[PDB]
Amino acid sequence: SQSIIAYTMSLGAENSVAYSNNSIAIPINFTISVTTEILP
Amino acid sequence: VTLKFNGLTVLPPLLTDEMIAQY
Ligand SMILES: *[C@@H]1O[C@H](CO)[C@@H](O)[C@H](O)[C@H]1NC(C)=O
Repeated sequence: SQSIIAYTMSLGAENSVAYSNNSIAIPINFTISVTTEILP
Repeated sequence: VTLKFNGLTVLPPLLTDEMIAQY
């Protein structure tokens, strides 16, 4: 059932933002995220 | 910003001037 397909590239999730003059968000938990970056 | 025969082609960018505006 497989095939090769062509499409417009999704630049990201269409993400909605909870703005208000009186609203906020602040975090309570976090990842100490490790990344590799590699250079000649 | 103002702007053929002998084997010469100007290929398109991967990202259109419109998708630049999306990012
Ligand atoms: C905050 O926004 C609401 C509309 O969403 C408005 O009625 C309210 O007066 C605003 N408050 C302040 C302090 O700007």
